[PDB]
Formats: sequence, C-alpha cells, structure tokens
Amino acid sequence: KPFSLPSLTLDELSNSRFPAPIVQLYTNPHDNLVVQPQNGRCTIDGLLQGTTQLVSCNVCSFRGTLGDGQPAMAFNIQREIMLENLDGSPYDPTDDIPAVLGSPDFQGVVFGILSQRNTDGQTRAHEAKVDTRLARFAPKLGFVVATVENTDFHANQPCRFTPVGLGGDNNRDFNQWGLPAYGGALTNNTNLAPPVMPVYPGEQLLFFRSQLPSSGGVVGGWLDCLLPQEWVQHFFQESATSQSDVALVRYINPTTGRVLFEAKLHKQGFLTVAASGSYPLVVPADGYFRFESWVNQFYTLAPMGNG
Amino acid sequence: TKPFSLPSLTLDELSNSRFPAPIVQLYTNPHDNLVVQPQNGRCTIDGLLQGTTQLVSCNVCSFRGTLGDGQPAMAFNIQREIMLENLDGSPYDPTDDIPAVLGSPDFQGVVFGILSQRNTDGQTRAHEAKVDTRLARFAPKLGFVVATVENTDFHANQPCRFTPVGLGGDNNRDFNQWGLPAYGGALTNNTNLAPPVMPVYPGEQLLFFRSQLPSSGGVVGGWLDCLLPQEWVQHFFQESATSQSDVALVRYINPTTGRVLFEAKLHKQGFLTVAASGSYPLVVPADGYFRFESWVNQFYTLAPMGNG
Repeated sequence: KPFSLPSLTLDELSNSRFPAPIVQLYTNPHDNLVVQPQNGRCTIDGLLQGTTQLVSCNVCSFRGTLGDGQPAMAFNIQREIMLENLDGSPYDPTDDIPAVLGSPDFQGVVFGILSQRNTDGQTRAHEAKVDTRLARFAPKLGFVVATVENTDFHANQPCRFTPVGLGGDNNRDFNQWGLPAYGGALTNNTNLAPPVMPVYPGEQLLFFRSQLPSSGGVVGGWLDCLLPQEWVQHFFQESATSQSDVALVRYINPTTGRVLFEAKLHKQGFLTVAASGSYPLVVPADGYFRFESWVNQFYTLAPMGNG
Repeated sequence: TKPFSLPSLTLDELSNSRFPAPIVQLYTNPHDNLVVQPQNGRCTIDGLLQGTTQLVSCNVCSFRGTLGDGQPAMAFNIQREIMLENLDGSPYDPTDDIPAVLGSPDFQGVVFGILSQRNTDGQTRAHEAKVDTRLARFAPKLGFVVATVENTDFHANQPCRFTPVGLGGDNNRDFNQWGLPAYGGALTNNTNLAPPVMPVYPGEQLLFFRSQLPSSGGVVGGWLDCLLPQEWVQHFFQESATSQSDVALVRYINPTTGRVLFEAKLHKQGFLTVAASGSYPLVVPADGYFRFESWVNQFYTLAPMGNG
C-alpha cells in the first residue's frame, strides 16, 4: 500500500492507447487542445476510467459477429460488426462507459486484420480498415463498420479485428486528440474520463509516445498516452492510497544513477513537466522513472531542458 | 529479504507470453513424447529471463529490419528477405548468448500478419504477409528471415516491421507449437536455449496458460500454451524476489465465493504443475485468480485437480 511505479524502462513499456512499444517521451503545449483520451486512463490509486481495460493486446481490437457485405479506394466493401465484449460475453450498451472497452479513442482509420473462425471451425483472415469517423462507427450502441477489399468473408459468423496501425491516406486522416462520436454521427459522448491539463502555469503534459505503422501516405503515426499499459495494470493491482494530489517522480540515467529530470505524476493519472515547446526528450531509452515523494500543486519543478 | 508475490490480475486480464493474444483457458496434458521447451515466456520466479524472452508484450513474434527485393516462390508467392535489427531498432548482434533475435517465434508454423514500411522519406505502405518459421532461410539467429507476400507494393532497401496477428498455414499439421524452429537455418543446431520443463513429482502434469490464435485458412485450432503469462514475466523481472524454495504453492480462487478451486506448484524455473491426468481445459471462472500460499518442497502432494 505504499505507492510505487513499475521499474520497467522506457523501452520495456507499451502504449495504453494502441498495442505499440513506447519509443519516446514527448512534450508539447496544451494550447487549443482538449486532451481527453479514453484508453490508458487510470488514477494512480487504481480507478480505471473511460474505455480502459487491462489486456494489452486488446486495445483497439473489436470482436463480434460479421454481417453481409455492401458496396461503399481498393477497400470498397463495407461489413458491419455487431460487437461483443472482448472476452466474448454479451455487450451491454447501458454500462457506465463511453463505448465497448478497448474501442479506439481517436478519429482515424485503424488498419489491421479481420479474422474469422466459423461455428464449424473454418477460418479466414484478411486486411481490413475501421474508420472511426464514419457515421456508423457506434461502439457505444455496439456496431462498427469494417471496410475491406477481399470478398472472402462469411456473414453471420464470428470475427475479430486485430489492429496493426493506421489506414488513412495522410496526416489529416488521423487526429489523435479528437474523440470519435462513440454513439454514431450527431450523438453526444457519455461516461468520459475527464480532460487533463497542467495546473501550474508554464507546465506541459509529458506523454509516452509510440509511432504506428501506416498503410499509405506520408503519415507520422505518432500516438501519445498518459500512462503506459503497464502503469495502468500496476495502479489497478496496487490501488495504493494517494497521500496528496501530486507524486513527484524522477527519471534516472541507468548508467550513472543520476537524475535526468523531474516530473509531477498527478493523481488523475498523467505527468507534467516544466518545459516549453513541442519536442521528444533526449534521454536514454533504458532510463526509468522513480517515485520520490508526495508534494503539492505549488511544487516548482526543475526546468526539463532537452531531458 | 524480498518477499514473493504474484500479480493479482485475473485469468481474463492476462495475455500470452508466446504471442500477443489474451489468455482464454488454463490447460493441462501429459508430457509423454513432448519436449516442452518454449523460448518465449521464459522467466524464473526470481526474475531471470531466458531464451528469446523480452518484456514488450506487443513485440512477441514481431520482426523488424530492412526489406529486400522480391523473388518468386499460391496467392502468397513472392518472397522477400528481412535483414533483422533488434526490436528497438539497434543493430542485431548474431553473437549474443541467445537462440535468436529477441521476440522471434519459438514454434514451427506460419505466422500471418502485416508487413509495414515507413521509408526514409516518410512514405508508408502495409500489406498482408506470412513468415514460415520452418523455411530453410528462417534464420533469425543469423539475422535473416523470409516473408512471403501476395502484394507487389513493397520497397526494397527500406525499413519494415512485421506485426503478427495469427497463423497462416492451411491445416493443423502446419502448426507444431512445441517444435522449435531451426533458428540458424536448415541443418543448423540451436544454441542458448532455455531448458526443457517437466513435472518432477510422478503423475503430475504441466498447467499452461492457453490462447487461441486467429487463422487465415483451414480448420485450425490455433491453440498456444505458455508457461507464464506476459504479466507474470514482467512482474518477476521487476520484483526479482527471493525464492525461499524451488516450489511455491499457489491456489486458484473462485472470485464469487473465495473458495479454493485447485492447488498448483509454481516451480522456480518458471512453470506450473498440477495433480491431474489427461488432456483438457480446466472448467474454472475466467475471472478467477492465483494466490501465492507458501513455500513448499518437491515432495509436497497436491490435491487432485479434477476438472478444476
């Protein structure tokens, strides 16, 4: 019940908003952004929020029953997935969540594989895209549309969508901080984990950053999470009582043992730093965060610099 | 000096250490005529990784490197070599004390997935691909594997990443989960292997954390057993707790009643055994969980498992 962090190094962690390794720490100003992801939301005393669930390989997956194909770009056949929960139990659209757990929490096209294993055991699997911006992207209601090129799919049989990366044509097709309309076009999102922002003037959010694969275009594919998936799992299991609203943490150089920078880990489940501008930190990827002490919101962090 | 513990994640909160897939069952079978020697998901309960085991869940069975030119040889009928890097993009050292590049598949089969690229100029593409671990040129110890593709839209001498999704064979005989690939290529001897595992108490059987993989063709079961889930591997690595004996007694608990459903031994080498006979999935709640009970010795007699 004393608070703790996992000791996994930066390059041992994975993203909580997509199954991808963490490759960088990244900071930027929060001006004209609402930062309100729904995956990778866990308070540091262990309360999961939004669409956050614990299975790393399930983030941005879908599972359910595949419907008939209809027309309408090689990916020009649309098939609906009537969703289940990721464990195969019936999805309850009335649960106090924004959408089926694991649903993507960004506007974009997820590229991956749609696989099937029929009731008789016959299997198939092919490329597929799930466009989270579509009017019929409605995982709160329990329906999404998959777009495919291949005609070899069976209606009224189980399916699983395994995400691999992005499937748009350019950077404008991917808006990582824009939430989808989970209930479909022209509906209001519900049960959202709240937005996050620095409270101390001059501070910026610090993200754990991945770079996703992409099926087309000159696409950066950068995806920021508030906490890596292992920190989410750790806080959930530990459920340590938060002695204040701010845990001071320090990032350590593994060679020297020297502190490289300080950050605040806020109780709501995100980091801030004393930095200005938009950049990836220059720090050893085999460094790691160490919990130091409980402080208050007036604590002044040492300037981060480049890291 | 450092007390032992298990993660408190339930069965349906865990993932496989030999492939990125959820754990769906606990499974037991006799070890007769099997050498059980997986190389992923190998961690001693005091935190020593072995074989090709690494800590990133989404990297298990992935490959990374530079894609080569296409050659012929039936939809997946173009072959392209991947010259491998480590999964973090650092240069792969074929002389490290490991069986193959960390994360390499540890079974004979065809891995179906996506081969993606981001060129030096930023242009991207990604398409279906298969990696057949039985091929003569499957040689991740040397640092080369062959990807088979249908799509002609790939660029040679540009970076690539293979993300595994499931199996890509045509039938159950194309997948042999306990058969190791020849990591150095055809007609070469494997090195630096995590050792085989087996029950020592007569009559006991291994207990596995089991997943079911997707498949691109055939009536394929896709069942994959690991010795420890990926989260236990991460936990033991971080904790590196003192093993007071070679055998930790653990019990699987019903979350509704709090009742013990069955007992198992968690051996220091990093695997479970049970007092059971035959080949079957346990009938237990998927939201149950293991609880560490005490340190015992190899003579401890487990209560019969039954169905679970």
